[PDB]
Amino acid sequence: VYTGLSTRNQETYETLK
Amino acid sequence: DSANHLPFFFGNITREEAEDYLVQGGMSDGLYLLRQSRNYLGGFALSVAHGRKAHHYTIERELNGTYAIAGGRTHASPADLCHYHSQESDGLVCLLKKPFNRPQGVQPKTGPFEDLKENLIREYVKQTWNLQGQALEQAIISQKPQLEKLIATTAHEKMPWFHGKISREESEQIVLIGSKTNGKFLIRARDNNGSYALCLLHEGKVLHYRIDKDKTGKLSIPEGKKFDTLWQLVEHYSYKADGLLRVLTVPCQKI
Repeated sequence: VYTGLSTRNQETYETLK
Repeated sequence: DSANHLPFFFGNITREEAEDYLVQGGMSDGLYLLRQSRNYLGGFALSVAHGRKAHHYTIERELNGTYAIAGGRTHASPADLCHYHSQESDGLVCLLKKPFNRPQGVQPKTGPFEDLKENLIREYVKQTWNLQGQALEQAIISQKPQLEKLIATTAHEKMPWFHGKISREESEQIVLIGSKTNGKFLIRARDNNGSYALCLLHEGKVLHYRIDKDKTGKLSIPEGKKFDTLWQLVEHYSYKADGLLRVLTVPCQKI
């Protein structure tokens, strides 16, 4: 049994696109 | 590297620490600092205040050794990128107006890897070249820049929390020896394929989180932040749980 993260990564980086 | 000589380079500080510094500096429009990327090898992060919010940009090191934010022109150095964005906004949230300098005598932060890096280069050259005295010192100087990426990608092998190819069962046994400190952890290889497990002690029970290499060569726990190296991943989850049941604390020593 593997444990999963209790949250998806939610911090954005900004870009110059 | 030349970014250590910049007064507004903070080394290996977190986003949250960068934001704390920008608020300490007044959070004025175009206030900015530079830090070392915590998940892009050779990378930097630009942290800029605008509209009383923090804006964070990853500066990646390109294959050819120039530096670029996603969607941006290339620059010879992070310093040149910052100078450029003090003249033209060019898609940045605003113009870079005022550097936030490290308070005098506050040094750039270094992680565990950064602190070990010179010794790992020395040990590698001693072992591969089998030289001594001045000949060894010259070989180190000559090969350092060529070897930096090799040592960065293999440095986890020499770090106290990395136990190599051990089973799930062996990893439970090793973690449950001694003090049952919450956050006690190790990393084991599964496949020798870029597959690993993070084994973490939580309230006397060992939790296993899978780490996989995607097609880009990035490491992550599924749906988690992506890293170029395992030492980056450990440094990240040693600061913040970020979805783990708890933060990593004491490395489980190899037995």
